[PDB]
Amino acid sequence: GRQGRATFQFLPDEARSLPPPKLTDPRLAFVGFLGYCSGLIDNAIRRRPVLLAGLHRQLLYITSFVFVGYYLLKRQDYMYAVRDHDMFSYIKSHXXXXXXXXXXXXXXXXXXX
Amino acid sequence: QKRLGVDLDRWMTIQSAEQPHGIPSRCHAFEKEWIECAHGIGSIRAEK
Amino acid sequence: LLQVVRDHWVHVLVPMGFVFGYYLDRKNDEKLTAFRNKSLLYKRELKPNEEVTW
Amino acid sequence: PLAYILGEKATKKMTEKSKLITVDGNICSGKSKLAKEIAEKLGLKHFPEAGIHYVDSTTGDGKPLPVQFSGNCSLEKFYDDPKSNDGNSYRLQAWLYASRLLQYADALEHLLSTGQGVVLERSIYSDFVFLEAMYRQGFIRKQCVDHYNQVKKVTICEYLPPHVVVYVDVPVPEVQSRIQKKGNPHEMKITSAYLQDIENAYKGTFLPEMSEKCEVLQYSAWEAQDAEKVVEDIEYLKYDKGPWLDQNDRNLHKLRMLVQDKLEVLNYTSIPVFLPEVTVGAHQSDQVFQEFTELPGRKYRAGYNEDVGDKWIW
Amino acid sequence: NPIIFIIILLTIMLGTIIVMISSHWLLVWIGFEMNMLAIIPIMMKNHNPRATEASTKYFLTQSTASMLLMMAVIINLMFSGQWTVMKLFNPMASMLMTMALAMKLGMAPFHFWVPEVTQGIPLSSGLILLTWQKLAPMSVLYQIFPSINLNLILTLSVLSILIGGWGGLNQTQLRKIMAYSSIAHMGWMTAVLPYNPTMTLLNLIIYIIMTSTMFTMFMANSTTTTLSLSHTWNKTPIMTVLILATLLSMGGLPPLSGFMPKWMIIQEMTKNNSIILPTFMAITALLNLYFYMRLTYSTTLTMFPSTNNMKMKWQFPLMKKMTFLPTMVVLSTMMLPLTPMLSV
Amino acid sequence: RWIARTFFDGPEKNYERTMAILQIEAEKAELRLKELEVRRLMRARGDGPWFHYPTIDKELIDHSPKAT
Amino acid sequence: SMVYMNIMMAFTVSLVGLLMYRSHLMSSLLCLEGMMLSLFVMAALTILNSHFTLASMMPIILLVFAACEAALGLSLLVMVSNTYGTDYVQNLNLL
Amino acid sequence: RWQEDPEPEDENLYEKNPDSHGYDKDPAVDIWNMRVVFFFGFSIVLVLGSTFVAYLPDYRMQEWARREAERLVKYREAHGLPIMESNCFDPSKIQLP
Amino acid sequence: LLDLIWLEAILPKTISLAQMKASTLVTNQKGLIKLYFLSFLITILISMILFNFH
Amino acid sequence: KYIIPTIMLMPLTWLSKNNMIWVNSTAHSLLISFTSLLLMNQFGDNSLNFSLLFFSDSLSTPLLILTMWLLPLMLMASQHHLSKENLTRKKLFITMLISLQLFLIMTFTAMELILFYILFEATLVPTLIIITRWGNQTERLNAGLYFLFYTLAGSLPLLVALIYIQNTVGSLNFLMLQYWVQPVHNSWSNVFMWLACMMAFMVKMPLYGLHLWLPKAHVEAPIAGSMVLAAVLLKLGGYGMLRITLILNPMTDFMAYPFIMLSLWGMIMTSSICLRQTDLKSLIAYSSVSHMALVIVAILIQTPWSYMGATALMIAHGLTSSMLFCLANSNYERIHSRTMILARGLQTLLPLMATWWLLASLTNLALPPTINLIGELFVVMSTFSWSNITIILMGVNMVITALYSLYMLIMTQRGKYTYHINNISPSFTRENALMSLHILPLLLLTLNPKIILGPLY
Amino acid sequence: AKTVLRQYWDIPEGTECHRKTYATTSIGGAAGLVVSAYSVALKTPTSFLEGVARTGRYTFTAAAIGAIFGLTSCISAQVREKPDDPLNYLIGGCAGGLILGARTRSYGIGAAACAYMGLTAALVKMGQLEGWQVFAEP
Amino acid sequence: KFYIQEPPHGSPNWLKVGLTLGTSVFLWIYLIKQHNEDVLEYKRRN
Repeated sequence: GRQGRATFQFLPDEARSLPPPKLTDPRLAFVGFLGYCSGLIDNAIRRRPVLLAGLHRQLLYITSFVFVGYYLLKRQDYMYAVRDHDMFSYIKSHXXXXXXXXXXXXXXXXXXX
Repeated sequence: QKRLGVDLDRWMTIQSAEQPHGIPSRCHAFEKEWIECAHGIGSIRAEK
Repeated sequence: LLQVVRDHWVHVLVPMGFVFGYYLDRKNDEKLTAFRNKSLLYKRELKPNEEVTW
Repeated sequence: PLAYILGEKATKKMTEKSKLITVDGNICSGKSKLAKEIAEKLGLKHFPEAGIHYVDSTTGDGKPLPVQFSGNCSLEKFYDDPKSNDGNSYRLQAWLYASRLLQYADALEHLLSTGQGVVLERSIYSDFVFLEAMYRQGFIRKQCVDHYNQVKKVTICEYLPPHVVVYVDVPVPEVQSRIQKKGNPHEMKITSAYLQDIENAYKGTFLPEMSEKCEVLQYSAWEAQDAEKVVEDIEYLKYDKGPWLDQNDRNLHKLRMLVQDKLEVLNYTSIPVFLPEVTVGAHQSDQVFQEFTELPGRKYRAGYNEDVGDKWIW
Repeated sequence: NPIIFIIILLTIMLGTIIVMISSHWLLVWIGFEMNMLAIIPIMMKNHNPRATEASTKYFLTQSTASMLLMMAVIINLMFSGQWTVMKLFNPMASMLMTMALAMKLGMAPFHFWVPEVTQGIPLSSGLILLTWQKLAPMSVLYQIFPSINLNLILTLSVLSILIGGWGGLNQTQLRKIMAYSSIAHMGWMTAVLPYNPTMTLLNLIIYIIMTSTMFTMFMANSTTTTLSLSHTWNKTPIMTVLILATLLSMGGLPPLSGFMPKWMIIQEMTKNNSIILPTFMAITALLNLYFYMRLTYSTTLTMFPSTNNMKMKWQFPLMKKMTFLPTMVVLSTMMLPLTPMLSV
Repeated sequence: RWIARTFFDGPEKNYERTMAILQIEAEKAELRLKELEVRRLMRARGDGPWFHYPTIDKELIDHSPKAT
Repeated sequence: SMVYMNIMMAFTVSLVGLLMYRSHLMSSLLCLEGMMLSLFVMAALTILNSHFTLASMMPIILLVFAACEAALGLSLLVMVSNTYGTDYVQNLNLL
Repeated sequence: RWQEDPEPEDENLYEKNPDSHGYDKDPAVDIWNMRVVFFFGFSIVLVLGSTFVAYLPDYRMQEWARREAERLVKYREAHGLPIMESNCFDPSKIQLP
Repeated sequence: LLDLIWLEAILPKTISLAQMKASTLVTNQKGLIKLYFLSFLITILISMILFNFH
Repeated sequence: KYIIPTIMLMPLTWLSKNNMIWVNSTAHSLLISFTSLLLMNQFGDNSLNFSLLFFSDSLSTPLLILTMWLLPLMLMASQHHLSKENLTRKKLFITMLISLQLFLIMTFTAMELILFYILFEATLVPTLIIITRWGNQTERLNAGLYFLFYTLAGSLPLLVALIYIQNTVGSLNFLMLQYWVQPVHNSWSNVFMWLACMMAFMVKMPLYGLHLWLPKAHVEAPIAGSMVLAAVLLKLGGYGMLRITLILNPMTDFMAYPFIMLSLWGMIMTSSICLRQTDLKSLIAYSSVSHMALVIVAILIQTPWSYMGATALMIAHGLTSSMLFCLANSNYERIHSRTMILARGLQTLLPLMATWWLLASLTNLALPPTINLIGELFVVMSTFSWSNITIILMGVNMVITALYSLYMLIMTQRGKYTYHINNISPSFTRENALMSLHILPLLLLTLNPKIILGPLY
Repeated sequence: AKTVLRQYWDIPEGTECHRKTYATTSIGGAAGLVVSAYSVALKTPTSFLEGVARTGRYTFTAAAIGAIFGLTSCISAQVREKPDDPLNYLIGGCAGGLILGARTRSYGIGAAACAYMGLTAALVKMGQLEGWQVFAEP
Repeated sequence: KFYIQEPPHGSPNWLKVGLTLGTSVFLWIYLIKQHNEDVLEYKRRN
């Protein structure tokens, strides 16, 4: 859950940079659509003709959301792995806490109608 | 701390730390037990 | 060739959009490859062709 | 506009031999137009008097907008013969006040950036004389005047300095003969009591204008049309202990930022209080706003537009 | 105002940095009072009778807030005597800690200043500096998440949404509605703090961005519902569509990313065998939506605010984050539901 | 038979498939139930590196003072 | 134990004195000085008895920030006496 | 009085001016829209579409089970003694007590 | 009786109650820093004695 | 394959020129509706899986095809309306109908309880804007406020219910995964667990109580009688009742027993009011309560016969009631007031429409088997196995269903129309097209509705 | 007080009636003082004359709400078997919520609150089971 | 129209236009090269 063996300064840990990063993911494309959407409504608030065909500062709007979104997804791929890693290590160390139950054909009540 | 102070020192907060010259704390010996007892997370969440 | 691009600029997008949906959802079959040849329900040892079920 | 820490600053290479000189109080006839045209030797820029077509002339593109699109059923010819039952009366005056607030905002912006002598033909501080004279006779409802005073209290207080030199013209009560002498069929056949009340209200309005520490000068009909007499009096008389004299760092910049954009200054002019005379209907205003969008003036942007310019897309 | 306005604004930015990057108890004490000296000049600005009354009402409530907070710091010397921000170590000091932070925030019992302070602020630039200011007491609450009693935090969170949900119904002032949504959202903030301290930081991210999108779109001058009414026809009709995306998102609606806090606050609480409290959260949240329900009718309808004066010149405001932030405020529920891990 | 080709997936698909989706679903459900079981234990007793509150100090001072 | 039964009591008495009013706004700021004075003594006794040596600088810093509030809030009080005649809690306009 | 609101609009053409039309504005586009592209979706999706609604999609083993049941009736009557039904799913499983 | 008046009434009751309880928080305490601070003394007294946490 | 052609319908309307618009929005949606009937009709032994859970599959959903069928049908009806308005707002409006249909594709395909719910509530926002704008009548805001007051106060209890179940038992997500189902032991804590799951679908599926949500939305119509078809889709949008009762709680249905009884008077007393009322749209609005009450009676019995009748009735009502709103649209566009007494007289002015009036009114009754008889008859035969006394209550409803159709006919058969100078032109080519494209799919489902009433059939 | 609320879950375990009614008035009277404490801060005209009257209208009524709810709980305990039922104390909440329209002569506000107070007080007696907790730690 | 009465913007900037088109490409190169470095890092670590 909470942070234990992790410190601040530089958002990814770099020591645990083993997992592969997101390459051409559908999650990157949707933020890329939002980067395009931010480059559509800027010509709506500041009065500029045609949201699709206007000024080409939209390339900055696409790149910025992709750039920030890539490192944000890199933080997502890191933190979900660490949370899973500390969960698996807790079961392997204690063993007594997590109990296993197998093979059962227990009788249950049957409902009418 | 919400944001940690890495590669910089600005602490000097806890008792029985680095003395101004050599002057001791009134409860210096007792924190030599307390800090050494609770340096790990074992007695931080449970405190037993 | 010259008039068709200006008049039917939007008319091509929707059927081509269906092709994009036809291709993207087809590519999801490689993500679900666990027990493709395994699991006894329609499992058979194929020899002339590799991976019968997609 | 925002970053003025560098070379561009208020009162830098300005506010020396350059002052706002308002030529106002022409009673009824166009007498102020002759005096303002004559005062072009000392003053660099002389703005014409604001009317119905001024709002489209400024900020737009040369030619004025049609009568249906610019001001909803608003005309100067309707006020020439003012009548009851769903007429103009007040809504033309509210449009006239909005145009005079717009020209003063442009003139003050023209004064702060590049210091020049600006001559104005009837300012904001002369508008209530033009309204109250119409109120004395049965033309405007009592509630509309109080609506005007609510706009008066907000819009004026935004501008910290009023004027430097205010010119006062008091003509004879036989000024209607001079109006008949001028070639104007619309301006003729106006009420003589209305013009007499306009001169009577101006006498009680010139006293607080002179007491507001601004240099007020009175002129007669014989003294009028003199290029040498008017210019020598403007140079000799110096403005002392006035509200115009303010701090360049704090007071002048906040004034310049508020006058930089036309929409920011006119934001206070639009009042939320509902009035039957001030056009409330949205159903016909929806098509009227759509007709303005259909018009090939601005419609698309602040500057560049399709079938008007646009050298590059980016 | 030249550089001095930016320097004062930078010291609020620096002030919260002292609160964020800290270990000492007197260090955060300075960080709060660094803001107290720096918000007041922006509270004044335009030399108003309302600005003088708001700043005095703001100070006398928040100066007492800090001195109540310093009492909790001194009791932390009376018992234990450790000056590290981790735990209060007292059942008495924890009471005087949470209630002092409740004074600076818009929590239930100390809420009376919030609407009257927001009314007295001269410009939209000063209105941000209350929504951004609430990051400073929230940052301390994240540090001292244990040793604080449920009976005097959760009661203050439940009551705040109740009084927030009834506190904007008899109000038409646009500043007053935003001030009571502040009181409403603070109930959703502190309710998470016992049931995992995480997501409280993300609740800030959603709230601060969504509130900043409002006032940057309120750069076209409007103080009342009737003044924001004359905007559909006299002003641009596309601007009413983009404010609609921010009005509806502040209330609990799933197609918009303002449901993303109401996603996890209920989810984390239901994990810990509590169902009767999250029911009370969601039902009272509809009263918070109800303010925006009547406020959407100012933009969706005609409502007849025509006005004879028509603007021909195009509006030129600041609009610094008025384009980038509403795109994230409208849609992020489909984009980043895994952002819980990235933030905390 | 013509409708079966280039318009139908077939009975072999969604039988070999869907069971693959269930295999991921079983892993997603069991580990989420394990996560609810682990957090119920780790919050109650401070044993693992989950929901652990920060301590005061690891090392502050050890040098010889002028004490009594 | 002995002294702390009075200086904590003086803090709670001043806590009542702040929130209780008889129309005078000057008396509230005067009590804010007393609040910092009571916090000064309570901090002094905790640091001086348990020989900290390092923490002795902290109430000196607290004394600086005591006067920071009790001047900038006092300057706003003067602005009330500029807009209005005399300073009163009853004399307000906000709703 | 509103001085702006009174402007009513009542114009229903239908037959007056276009003579033969489905909708107003541009008669040449109207024939191509109201009578052509509406009717192509009326022809393909309803007539060529009807050969997919019930006409040969096999559909959840409705005709498959007929060939399956017929061979199982003759099998369990000639060789077996019970008539295709006796006990469901559980032949001598784990008891309740 | 039923479909318009009585079967509706149940939730218009909660609408009327929410609009009536709105006045007890908005319109209540007209100005005065005295009135706002006097209520703060009570909230501390409730937390100390009534909703007791030591 | 149903993701990103409806999303590709979004830039189509914006990019197309002002002369076109309506020609592109309809033609590039009819071929999309052809592909739904081409691919989704295939089934194996049980439920399939088209893809990983973003949009899942079909188990008993030919109701998805109906929404794809109404994908161009709403654009057909709103042709005389929105003809005098702004061209930019026309592009804004069609996208809002597309967005409704976008989430409607998602809700029927996705076999989740968590992803389904948030997109079930994502249909609420576009409808709110569609109702509160372009509303021809005054006090349309009450139709907007109560739309989100009745629904959200009942549906937000799903968040405290659904997350509670997955915290205890595995996860709801995949549904076909959810066969870890433990029988509910009937405890006082489980009382509100059942109620919160049901009350969310007691609002959109109108009972006798909490039913005022529906007629206010129809009387204060979104657009004349054109966008009412989307509100018909919201009625059948409460199909989660088929999934919740089956999976989440099969043992404890003792609390279902009072809710059938509450909906039993939501059959007779909801049909009694629908006899005297003046508004022609309200005479469809209150009749739509009774026909959708049939499903609420059916589902809570949980017998295999009721599911066959219910799934048929969801498709039956979606094409019959919506067709009746198109008849109400054709009368409102000429007279501009929906008074039944005023608009009186067919055949004298509208000869061909009178036959379409019959093929739409009589379908409320049990005609030669279309889908309505097949829908109703299985439910009535299911209620007898529940209890023998039901047909005495159900038989009264069969009498007033004739008092639905014939009363709509007789009040239009009376040849007078003395005051009416308008309604001179009979019907447009697109006007009669609405009458055909609604009734001919019902006429084609007379032959073999095997791929309509299919929860394991 | 927390000590008085913990006493409330020990008296109905037996059959004590005369001390159960006093235990409910001590909660209702104190809670009546809480609601009335805010009403003093709402500008009371003539101090210690109508301010005492403002306390007298709230504290007496709220204690009487607790008194009837206390008494009807004992009547429902003696008559009919099975002591632990949600329906048993539902009538107690209805009778206790009946005198909300006794403060002012209206008989409509109290009648509307009769169903609301009757259901909410029943939920408290439903909250004796493990499946209902207002505040939680883990 | 021909942008009469002094136009505020004609857009021949090349200072802001050169940087917006410039830095975007600088962002493109910085993201791909680190992605190529991370692709080599993922193979080397595992």
